[PDB]
Amino acid sequence: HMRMEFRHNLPSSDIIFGSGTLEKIGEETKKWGDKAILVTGKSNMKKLGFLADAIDYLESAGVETVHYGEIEPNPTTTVVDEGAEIVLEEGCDVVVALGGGSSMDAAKGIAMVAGHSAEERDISVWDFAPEGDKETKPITEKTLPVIAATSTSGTGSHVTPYAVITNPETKGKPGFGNKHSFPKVSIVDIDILKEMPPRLTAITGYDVFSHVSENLTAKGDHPTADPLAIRAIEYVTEYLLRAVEDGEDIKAREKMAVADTYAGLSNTISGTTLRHAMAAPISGYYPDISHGQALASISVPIMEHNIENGDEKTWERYSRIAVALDASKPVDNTRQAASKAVDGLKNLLRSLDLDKPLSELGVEEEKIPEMTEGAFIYMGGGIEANPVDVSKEDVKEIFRKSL
Amino acid sequence: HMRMEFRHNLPSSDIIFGSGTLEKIGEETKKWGDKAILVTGKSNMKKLGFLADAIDYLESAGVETVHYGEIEPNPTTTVVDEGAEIVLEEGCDVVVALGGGSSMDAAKGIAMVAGHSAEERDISVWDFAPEGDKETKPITEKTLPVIAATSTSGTGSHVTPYAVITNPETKGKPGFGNKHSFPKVSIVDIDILKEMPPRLTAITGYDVFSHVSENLTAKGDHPTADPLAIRAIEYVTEYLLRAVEDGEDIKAREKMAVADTYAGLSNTISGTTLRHAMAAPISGYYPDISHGQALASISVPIMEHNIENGDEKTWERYSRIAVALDASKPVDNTRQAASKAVDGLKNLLRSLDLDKPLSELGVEEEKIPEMTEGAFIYMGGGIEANPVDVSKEDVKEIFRKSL
Ligand SMILES: NC(=O)C1=CN([C@@H]2O[C@H](COP(=O)(O)OP(=O)(O)OC[C@H]3O[C@@H](n4cnc5c(N)ncnc54)[C@H](OP(=O)(O)O)[C@@H]3O)[C@@H](O)[C@H]2O)C=CC1
Ligand SMILES: NC(=O)C1=CN([C@@H]2O[C@H](COP(=O)(O)OP(=O)(O)OC[C@H]3O[C@@H](n4cnc5c(N)ncnc54)[C@H](OP(=O)(O)O)[C@@H]3O)[C@@H](O)[C@H]2O)C=CC1
Ligand SMILES: [Mn+2]
Ligand SMILES: [Mn+2]
Repeated sequence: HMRMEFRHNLPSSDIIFGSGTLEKIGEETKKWGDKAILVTGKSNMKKLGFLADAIDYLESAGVETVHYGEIEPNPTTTVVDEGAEIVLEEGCDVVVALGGGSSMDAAKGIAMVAGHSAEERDISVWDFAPEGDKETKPITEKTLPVIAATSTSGTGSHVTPYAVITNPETKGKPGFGNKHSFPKVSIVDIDILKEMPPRLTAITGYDVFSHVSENLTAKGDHPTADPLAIRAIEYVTEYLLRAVEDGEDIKAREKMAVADTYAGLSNTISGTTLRHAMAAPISGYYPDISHGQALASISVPIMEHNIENGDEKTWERYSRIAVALDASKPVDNTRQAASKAVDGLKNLLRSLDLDKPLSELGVEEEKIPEMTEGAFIYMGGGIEANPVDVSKEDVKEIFRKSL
Repeated sequence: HMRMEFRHNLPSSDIIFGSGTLEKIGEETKKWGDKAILVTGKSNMKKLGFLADAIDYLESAGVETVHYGEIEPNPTTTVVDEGAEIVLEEGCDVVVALGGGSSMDAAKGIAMVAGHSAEERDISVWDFAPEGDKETKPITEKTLPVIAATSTSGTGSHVTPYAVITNPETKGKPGFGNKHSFPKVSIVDIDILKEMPPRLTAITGYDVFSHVSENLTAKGDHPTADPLAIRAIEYVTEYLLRAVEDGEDIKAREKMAVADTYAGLSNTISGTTLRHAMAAPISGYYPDISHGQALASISVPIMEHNIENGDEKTWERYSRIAVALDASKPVDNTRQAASKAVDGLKNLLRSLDLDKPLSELGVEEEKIPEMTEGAFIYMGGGIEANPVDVSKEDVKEIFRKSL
């Protein structure tokens, strides 16, 4: 018998879940600081009224608030570093996020820079970012505390340590974070999430499924993540399409928000693999491409490559995914049982209108070698976590099949 | 549709899992202090050699160590308070546990007292303990850091905040703890656990099942605990009897240790209910009765009372328990589907030789009113968490049926 070995690490988590829990954002933020920077996107929280409510709750709690409404999707180093300058200039002592993964990550990045800085700055978020064997800047308890109110049932970021930040000079899109950038308090408000439009619901929903399916197949044992990851896939298969077709189906929104929370906790304990490592350089080189659409367009080839080069332990993991996708009845540990995960995946992608080759997104074949370099330079951990080896030419070939 | 509302709170967790991970206890403990009190029982870790190894690893890591080998099962206030006096007298700055729930809880209690004390003491662990509406002493970050190496696949205590301490003057056996008494590092060593004898394996195994089955039926929503709790029941039904009948079946030991870890995390997020509230005063008044045997002997009547006074949401939870126990195929939300959990429970208890009326343990009918008082004075939270009301006379009647 093969013995089981692992180390589980999960930072403290405080999750306020329900509809109308945006109410709490002020009382909770005051516990951590008197002056917040409020990090958001440019239009939807404002248009939907939740920006005004957050500001109200924060001020009413006695938290003086500076609004930073500049996060565009796929946040950049420049936008983080400029928001950190504001934190230093205004004296903010806590970073509050109201938005999706792009806002929550930008917020964590701002907390990092501003917390480690001198008076005017002298450090960039990129100093914390992996890049080849570059020795990163340690991320320490100096990181400012982060309060995260998510608006998508998409990234898990309200309960992960990670920020995903793009450098436009290199096109890299790495993740980074640890226990000191995990949000102190996490607010999941169904009244905010249920306003996602159908397309956003489907994209962020697929992100949930992508996290947990990679978390389960990542190399080594990780049994504390696995039941959360499995249940999330069951919730995706049962509720995601319900949420897309009726945004006001509240049960379905609640299950996708629980599923998204599972995914963040599961992705903290375990980690993502090749699909994430390759989707980063796609949105890195093509910033108008949504993260989840990038994941979708390369999923089939990657799952097929991992199954073709796998072993019985990895095949059994893919067979549990197939079962959770309703693509099969019995779990088994063979190449063929595992291959049903590809059928269930295709079904999922079709029901969500996410099955698009990279061509239909605007990716061009000439970019392959650059994007392959991107994947190894900036997502080396995910390549290492993948259950089967890949060479630089494996990844080139995978990109071409996804075109 | 009934909206979903909850707050999830889980302290930081660091779990080192494998066989031979006792190796790590010194390096890990040194991160938190230079001088440990090592809290253990009186004979088995010593006899089995693990006491000598721990001391070796601690000293070899440069952690000067004072051994406190005085924890008897069902630890008392007196034993905690005397161990705290040693911590103060010797200057210890970190508390290390090597043992079962009794040692781990005693350790947490010692960390509490010694951390909040003046020079010689002036405070008892009982000051932190619930007791009616007595205003407890707040448990704060002054609590000393705790390193927990468990030796039973039984209590979850290596990953809960709680200490369960008996006051022999009152016979109360409450639990108490929060984020500041959650172990900083948790070591699960299969080489230690696989030495549990058959009877201890079965008793502590039933404790795992008791935690997660109450965690799942506790009042309100708690979806982040539920998948861990479910998987634990699946592991109990599939491996516990294997572990009892062959202590050297390592796969089975590993699954019960994962199940026990699930239970601790699940019991931190959610909570136990009436079965635990009533089993406390049994071991409180009869300290030679094992916690898990006490739980076993009152389970059938309690499950029947909760099912008889339940609703469809609680019935559905019991039906999932029945399915996880292999007592039934389809989950359903009726009184009858739920009642199959009682059949699966009876099967479990019989396969483990735990189905004994309280009489066969030495409990006497004359004690009922005292034990009922015990349950409300000292386990009020669990009564409140139970999915159906109970009066003081409900609990008296339940005790009599279990006799
Ligand atoms: N663990 C981590 O740190 C992870 C990070 N990521 C990263 O997360 C980002 C995720 O972005 P994601 O959350 O998917 O979406 P984004 O945060 O990037 O932006 C979402 C878009 O949808 C709009 N929007 C957001 N919420 C709502 C809503 N409730 N109703 C209407 N419109 C809304 C936003 O409006 P506006 O423009 O007004 O904000 C914005 O235009 C990516 O950069 C990805 O790399 C992905 C996975 C995990
Ligand atoms: N979250 C919490 O804080 C919880 C706490 N509890 C409490 O936990 C305690 C649990 O006790 P539990 O862990 O069940 O058992 P105990 O720690 O009470 O003692 C176990 C007995 O078995 C012996 N022993 C322990 N490990 C081994 C081993 N690996 N091989 C051989 N002998 C062994 C001990 O030897 P020795 O005498 O040498 O130590 C002792 O005699 C109870 O007081 C209960 O109330 C219960 C559930 C949850
Ligand atoms: Mn993702
Ligand atoms: Mn118990």
